[PDB]
Amino acid sequence: QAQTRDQIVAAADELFYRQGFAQTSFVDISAAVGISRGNFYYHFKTKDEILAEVIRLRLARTAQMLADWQGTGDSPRARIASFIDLMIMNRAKITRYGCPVGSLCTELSKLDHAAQGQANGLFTLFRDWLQRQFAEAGCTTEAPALAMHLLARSQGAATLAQSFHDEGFLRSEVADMHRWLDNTLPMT
Amino acid sequence: NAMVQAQTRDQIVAAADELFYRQGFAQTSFVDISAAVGISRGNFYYHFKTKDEILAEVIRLRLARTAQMLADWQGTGDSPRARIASFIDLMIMNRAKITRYGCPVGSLCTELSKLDHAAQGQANGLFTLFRDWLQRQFAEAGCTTEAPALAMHLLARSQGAATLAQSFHDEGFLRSEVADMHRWLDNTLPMTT
Repeated sequence: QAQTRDQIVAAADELFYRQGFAQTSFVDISAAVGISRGNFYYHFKTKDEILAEVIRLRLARTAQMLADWQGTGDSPRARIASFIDLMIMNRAKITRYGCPVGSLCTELSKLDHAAQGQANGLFTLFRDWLQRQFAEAGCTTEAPALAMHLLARSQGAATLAQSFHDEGFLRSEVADMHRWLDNTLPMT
Repeated sequence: NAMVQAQTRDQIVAAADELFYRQGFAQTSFVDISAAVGISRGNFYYHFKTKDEILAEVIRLRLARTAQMLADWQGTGDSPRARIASFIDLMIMNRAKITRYGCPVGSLCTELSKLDHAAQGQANGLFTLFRDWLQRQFAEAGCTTEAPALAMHLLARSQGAATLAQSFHDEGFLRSEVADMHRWLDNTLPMTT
């Protein structure tokens, strides 16, 4: 009953991504890890409380991940194709469950939830990072709008992808993404 | 009632159509809808008995309101270009509503998907009304071969704009995207006067 708070945040994260936030319950979450009514209520009291920590968690899964992209990638366009190809990477989960960030922010946005701002920082995250890549890659002056555009590109791809249950399209789209990203960058 | 219960149903379906979009499907309760029609717990259940029943007709009403909206984009249209334009500019016109509640079409679709709900493919027929239409406007414009491919990317472009504009609450980004789509189209459409 100490650091195992971090453990229930894990299960609620997966649950919120796979199930949606409003439709996941304590029973759901408490069953995942394995706890009773009192063993659970200890660490947690309200759903919104659990959601706070997952959004914290997610922001780590997202900047640290965005690290490994800066890592493996040894150039600008490299570190940014790491983003466009995460979609190819998680094509199965995206076509069934949608984008983790998008599906969360749009859900929180509809509900009119207090935390939409916190959730949207995962978008802000990716954004500021693609904004550095663009800077470093060739168009420092246009980086901001190219950030918002591509970010948007990917969400439209994941959106029709999930709804049409169409993994192919995700591929169609990521091709268009790459091609467009050609007529964009400079040679280095 | 007589032929009028026909329009008593509509009254619940009409009411629900608005809430579903403003609140979410899951979120919208029977009490939300009866309160909104202001009728006996009596009359309501005569017409409808589950949330699922109500959603089924709310989607048929949408599929109806939709294909009829796509009609005005053909009667007032005279050029496939003119008639694709209609599809980009709904975002500008509805920028406000889209900025707050999202694309009416994509928002329901991702909820039903995330909900693993049964009305999924049905809500998706809304997307197909957009797709197939854009397809024949692209063709009639002289992009026949590629018409099914451009319709979906154009469709995609709208959902990207709507998702980020909603998440960020930013009509400015919605505005920047639409204008960018209009340039997209023109630069993709082989011309003809």
